Amino acid sequence: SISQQTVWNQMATVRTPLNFDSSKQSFCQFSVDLLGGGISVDKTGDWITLVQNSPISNLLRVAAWKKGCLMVKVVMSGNAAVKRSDWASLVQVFLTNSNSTEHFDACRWTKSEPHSWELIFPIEVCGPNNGFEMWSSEWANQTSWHLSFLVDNPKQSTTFDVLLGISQNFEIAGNTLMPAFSVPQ
Amino acid sequence: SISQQTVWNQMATVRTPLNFDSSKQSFCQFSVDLLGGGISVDKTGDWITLVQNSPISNLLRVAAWKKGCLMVKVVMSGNAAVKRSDWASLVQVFLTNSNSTEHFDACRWTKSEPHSWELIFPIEVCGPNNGFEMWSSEWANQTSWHLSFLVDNPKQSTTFDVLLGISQNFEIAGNTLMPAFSVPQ
Amino acid sequence: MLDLKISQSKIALPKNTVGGTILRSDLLANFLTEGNFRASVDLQRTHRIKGMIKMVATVGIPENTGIALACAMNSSIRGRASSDIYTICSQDCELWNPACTKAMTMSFNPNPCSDAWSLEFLKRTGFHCDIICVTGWTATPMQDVQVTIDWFISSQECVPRTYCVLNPQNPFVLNRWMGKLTFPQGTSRSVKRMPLSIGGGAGAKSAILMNMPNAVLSMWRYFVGDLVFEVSKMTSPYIKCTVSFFIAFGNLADDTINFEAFPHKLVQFGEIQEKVVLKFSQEEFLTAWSTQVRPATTLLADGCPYLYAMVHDSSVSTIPGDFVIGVKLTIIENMCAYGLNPGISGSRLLG
Amino acid sequence: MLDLKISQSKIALPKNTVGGTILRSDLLANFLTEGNFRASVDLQRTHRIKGMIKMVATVGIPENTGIALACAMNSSIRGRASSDIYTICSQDCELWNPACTKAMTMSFNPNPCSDAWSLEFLKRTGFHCDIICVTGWTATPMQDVQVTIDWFISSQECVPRTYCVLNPQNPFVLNRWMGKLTFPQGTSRSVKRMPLSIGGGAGAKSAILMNMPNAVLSMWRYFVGDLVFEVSKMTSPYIKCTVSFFIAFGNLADDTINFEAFPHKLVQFGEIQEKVVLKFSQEEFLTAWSTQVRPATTLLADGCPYLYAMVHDSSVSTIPGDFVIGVKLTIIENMCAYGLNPGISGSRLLG
Amino acid sequence: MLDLKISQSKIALPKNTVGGTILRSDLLANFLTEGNFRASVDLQRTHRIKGMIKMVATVGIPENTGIALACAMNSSIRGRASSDIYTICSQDCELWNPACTKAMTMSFNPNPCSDAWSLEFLKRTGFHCDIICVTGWTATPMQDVQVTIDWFISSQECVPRTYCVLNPQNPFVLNRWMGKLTFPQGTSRSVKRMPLSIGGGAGAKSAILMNMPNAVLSMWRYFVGDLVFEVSKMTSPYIKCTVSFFIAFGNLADDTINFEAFPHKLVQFGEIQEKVVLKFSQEEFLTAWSTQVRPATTLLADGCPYLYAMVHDSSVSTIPGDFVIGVKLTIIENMCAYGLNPGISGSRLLG
Repeated sequence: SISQQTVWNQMATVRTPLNFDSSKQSFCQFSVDLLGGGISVDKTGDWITLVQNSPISNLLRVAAWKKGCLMVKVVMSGNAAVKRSDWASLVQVFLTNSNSTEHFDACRWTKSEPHSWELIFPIEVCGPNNGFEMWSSEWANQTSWHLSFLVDNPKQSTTFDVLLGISQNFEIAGNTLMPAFSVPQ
Repeated sequence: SISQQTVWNQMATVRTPLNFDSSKQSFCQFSVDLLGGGISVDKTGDWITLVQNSPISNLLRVAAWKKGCLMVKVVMSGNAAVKRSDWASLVQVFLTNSNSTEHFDACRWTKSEPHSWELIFPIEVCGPNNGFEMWSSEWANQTSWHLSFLVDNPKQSTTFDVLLGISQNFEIAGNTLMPAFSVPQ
Repeated sequence: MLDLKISQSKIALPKNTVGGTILRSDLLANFLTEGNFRASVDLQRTHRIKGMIKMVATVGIPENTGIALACAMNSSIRGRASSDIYTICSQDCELWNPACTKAMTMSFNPNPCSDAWSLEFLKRTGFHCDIICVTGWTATPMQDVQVTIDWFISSQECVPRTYCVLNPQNPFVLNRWMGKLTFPQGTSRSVKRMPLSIGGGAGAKSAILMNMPNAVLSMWRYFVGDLVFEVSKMTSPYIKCTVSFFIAFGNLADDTINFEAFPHKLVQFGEIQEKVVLKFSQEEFLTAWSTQVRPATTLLADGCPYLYAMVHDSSVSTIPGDFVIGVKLTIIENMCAYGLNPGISGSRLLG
Repeated sequence: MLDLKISQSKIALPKNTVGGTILRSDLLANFLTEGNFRASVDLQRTHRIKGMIKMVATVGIPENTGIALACAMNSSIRGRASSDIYTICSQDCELWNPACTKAMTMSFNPNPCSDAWSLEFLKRTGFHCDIICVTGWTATPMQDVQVTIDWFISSQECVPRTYCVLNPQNPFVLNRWMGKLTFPQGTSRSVKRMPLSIGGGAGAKSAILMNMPNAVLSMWRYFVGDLVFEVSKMTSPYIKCTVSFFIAFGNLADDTINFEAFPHKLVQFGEIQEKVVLKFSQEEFLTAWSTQVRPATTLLADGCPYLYAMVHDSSVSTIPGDFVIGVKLTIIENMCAYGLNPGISGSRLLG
Repeated sequence: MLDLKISQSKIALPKNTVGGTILRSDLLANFLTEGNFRASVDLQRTHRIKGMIKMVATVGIPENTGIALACAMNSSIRGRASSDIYTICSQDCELWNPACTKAMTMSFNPNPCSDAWSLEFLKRTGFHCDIICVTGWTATPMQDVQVTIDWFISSQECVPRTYCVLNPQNPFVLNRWMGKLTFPQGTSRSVKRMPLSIGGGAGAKSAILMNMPNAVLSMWRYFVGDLVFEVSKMTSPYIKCTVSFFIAFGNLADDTINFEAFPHKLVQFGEIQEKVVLKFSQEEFLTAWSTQVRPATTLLADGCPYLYAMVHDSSVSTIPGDFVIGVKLTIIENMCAYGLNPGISGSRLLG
């Protein structure tokens, strides 16, 4: 077994739109497709999003059949300029296998600590093939795992980092042909 | 097995620059090379840094090949004069094997508790030799473990103490010739 | 066979094909659905099939020309996926030179997770097939050429091939393309250096190419093993050249006289011979080395080993063209890896 | 041998060398690369070597003079590292007096983590070698001297030597320099007191010198064991002196008459004899003692034992010079340690 | 091998080389001294070596071209010695065509008088090595070529080869070049006649060429034996021709219809085949014949037998060039000689 302590992999960094307009609406929304490797955002402003080409981020996007556990860690780094007494923001997190609203939530959290918080939880991939699941395959009407955020007051809860940790039992099979991954610079 | 409860060793104490100028920039940065034993700082002001010549601090700097676990504890002692209601500071912590930006993070945290906080986590040294790793050796393009801090509002989150705890399985081999370690006074 | 024949595809090979050229890229299900042969409606009216898919490709060309074709199978595809030999060859892919091999065979299991497949499964899953020209014609034919592929359901049962990321099997099947090496005609040494810090994928322009088995190796921090390389002659059998292979570090000068004082392997191909399998055991490596080195790293500062390739005597022929060979690291035996890799951004470009 | 010879270095020893003088300090790889001998290109074209490195140093000087040389091997070096006998002698180091020993040998494993090394490994790792004069000439030679070192790849396999910090092995290899003791000619007792609270390194000016094995012992709070000391004659065989060794506490007066009522060892060297190994068993210690005592602690308030050394009869000669001996605690057998040490700042200076 | 490798030479072969061209002619000691390989300082620091010298030459060229190279070893050399294939090939010499043979090997004993050699012996004795092109390119390559020679000390012991002039051994090693035969493309018979009165050396212009074994045979007056000939294809494998060999007298006309009513041998080479060994036993000769005939002697007045060679069918190809073969009388078995030879002045020119 290969292993090392405290070594996770960066997957995404989502920065709230800088030009968010409180006047039109109070919150904003984004969603990270954990297994597919994509980030979806609001038309609420100009989001700054990034999927790091870390080893796990690369592996997941290219692994056709997946199976097993993964560890998820979300770190929210907010606006340090707000005095603690003025904190008036909260973010709701949802775990769903699909982005369709016809699907109920696998889990749900609401975090409101001032300036920063952290959220760690495991996800497990179970599919029809041999316990193996292919990302959103039309085949057995397969699915994925999406982590969605509803950020109430994007100016305080400004930044989100998503890290993934691979488990001792994660197992994959087959290769998905993908176009080249862009390297910033 | 030699062992005793609650006996860690002091490794470093980093005090934020007293003459930090909020006007130029809001945060400041420093980095501690856990295995190499060095502290790096900003040109943001006059930092007061110190590596204690504790038994573990001495051992690490002089041990050529290392392997095994170490326990890390970071204690932030801040500015007690700030009323809790006015706390508006946070510090981001990063664990990386190198200082180069081309390297992704092994882990990441963001702490914002008023006045003081504590962070404890383990690190593990795995190298190519026989599981043994030499500090930043050009040999198998070896590396180290660096703990980096981005301190937003250095006037509130003012002090940082780093303690290391040796594990029952930590093992070393060979000696690295070093120049004398300075003893304050 | 005849009765288990399910389809037949005819791939066009223009006399001016160049290399990097995609002859045909489609859904495997579509190649398996051309023509009405004995087992055709069976392929379509059967819910589970345990035999592997077998294909037989034929086309012969004279010895005074050459061309390298590759036929690659991949579980799925997303978007405008890369068709580079590196990206497409990690699952089930055979590379051949019709000047040496006039009929090529390949059997594979379309469902690596288990032991059976379906035609529906192939369609809804997106199983892909790319037939590309890796190296163009050494000398162009008189007319346009055509490759005929016969498809069969084999009697050979399907066997799974899965990867446990933090628990590699032995041997570890990597199938990583190391590059396409060209040795121009002349008395030049043409020293080639392929780095063994193969983690992080293949470099592209401000991008990286990636395939699954290479992605799992990138998960580990350090590694060693007996490396097995498969060397293929991708040019006409008329361009002769003796290539010398050995392990060494990046910092040696091209003109190092006693390069061959190191343990090495001399390779000369016979007219009709096209493949050679080199195997470098762990006795060549003192310790494990980095899985990834940062791309900007110089030959002088690289502390990881390299697979060197150079001309032992000279590259000679009576027709024009460079001597070209393709190198593929197929498997790693008795591998040994250490630690988990946080990752380094980007990677160097292959040959 | 001849065939396994890889190099030969010639170290210069000026007739006016003094002690603390560095004869040569370089990368081991550079000493191993001087001259073209039988196994030289093998050393350079071989990826793994299992035999230990063996060296043979020769130089003879007459009995009416003396000088102590030390040849030390260390895994790596950072910066302007200390070259003091204490810092450099913990890994693999041999100390010799050419007046007694005209040819010295030493074999070592450059890679304590495993059982093989490489010349590349030696270069990229920074394996270091220091040849220093620990004590200068008792009487200066007529002309300048030179020491020739022949290097070989031994047939003796390499064996690892690793330290599990919280689980010492038995014996524990310490190799700590206790000091250089000088007994001036005359009828003086010249009482010497070397403290056994050896943790924390060696004192320097507003600094501490440190080596790995001494650093691991400093990790523990209390310890005991059978202590083995290696005493070396670093002066000419013409300066005679009987030294008396025993264990006692710091608070005894120099003139204590019955010092020798305690269990002690009398040491007299023969002309050509230069080393003596003393062994003080645990029967000499009632309990474990502090690994570190705060430096400012007085002889009167020290509750830890001391290794005493004094002149039994007198230091006499017909040529000028003090009788000088070097003491090194090589190993600790059946050691026993208690608790973890938070640490005390600084340490006392050695002899 | 690797460890017993002592040197490596790279010989240049220009695309326009012609034949009779000396690629390199030097002291063997100089070829054995190029580059620093495993056994190099051993070669230089060892007083006696019993293993034979082994060389491995490599270079491959396509089948639609050809060239004949010869690598020859001789004990010594005086003055501006002849480099003709005849003079240089009597001791230890191998002739090869890279179009058929892509790697050639040869082992020899530099000291025929005994069983050991020295590098000093090679230098002070003048042991010589000539690498010459015997026949130029059938078709010129695209670029310049290069032949790489690896030199080794073999594990095969050296064995002497001496000649007792008035007491020949059986077999008698002659190694006499009989000529280079060319058969131009067409339906011509191109009858060739090589005389068997081989004494007196090879003719030159108002001179004679001579080598040792041919000189000892010239000492005898009459001789017979089973003659063994080694026939080599010195042209491209694309020029086909069936050659017919037989023994007959000089006075037969080229158009003698039933030449093949005599016992003969038909030779056809396969693409990659380059050598054929013909053996004519004593049943072909009624009695011994003159060792030397006076040069001016006509075909009609020659009473000694001849080795005839003629085209059986035709010399044909699609590329230009004559079919060329080289004939060498290697050994004579069960030889029988009579009387001592006073000598005749001069000799006829070979092919």
